[PDB]
Amino acid sequence: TLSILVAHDLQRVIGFENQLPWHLPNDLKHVKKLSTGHTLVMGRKTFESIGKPLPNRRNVVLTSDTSFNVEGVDVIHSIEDIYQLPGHVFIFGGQTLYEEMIDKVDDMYITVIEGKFRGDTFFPPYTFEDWEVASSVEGKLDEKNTIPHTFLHLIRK
Ligand SMILES: NC(=O)c1ccc[n+]([C@@H]2O[C@H](COP(=O)([O-])OP(=O)(O)OC[C@H]3O[C@@H](n4cnc5c(N)ncnc54)[C@H](OP(=O)(O)O)[C@@H]3O)[C@@H](O)[C@H]2O)c1
Repeated sequence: TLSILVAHDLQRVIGFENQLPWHLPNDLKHVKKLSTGHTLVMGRKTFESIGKPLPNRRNVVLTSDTSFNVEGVDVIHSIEDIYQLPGHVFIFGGQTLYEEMIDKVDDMYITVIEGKFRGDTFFPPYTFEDWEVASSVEGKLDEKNTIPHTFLHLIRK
């Protein structure tokens, strides 16, 4: 299975200055829950913002840099390499990867951040006439999770 994994705001912002525009612990837990034991594919900029591989899952970074060799990280140099990765593969950003993969994935795990943030990177436009809502679940708000958010699982119609 090939899945997009992303959080975007009401205007599809996903990033600002190579970081998430929001602080939302519960979404990071959501990402951790979904991707643990599986594979995360990320563009080079996204990986460098994280800085180290996320524990307990396969970390795959897409880059043109043939000198890239990071302990705990598997490198790939083309989109086509993604299709060789066994198991459940999550496309985990950034903008370039989402743009390259949105027409190819089976489904998408999208956290809609119900706010308007300043962004410099965006998730590409999509329509629900192409995607069925398999589930839609409101995130719980608390002390440390203060922005309304909704967990969507969308499956290509
Ligand atoms: N909101 C979310 O759920 C979420 C999740 C992850 C990331 N993000 C955000 O996304 C933003 C980064 O997005 P971005 O588009 O600027 O960068 P990116 O997608 O993370 O990285 C772009 C780089 O990926 C490599 N790449 C992409 N496609 C390639 C291809 N077909 N062949 C070879 N290399 C390829 C290239 O690396 P080289 O230049 O080294 O060749 C390219 O410069 C950050 O702000 C981050 O916070 C948001």
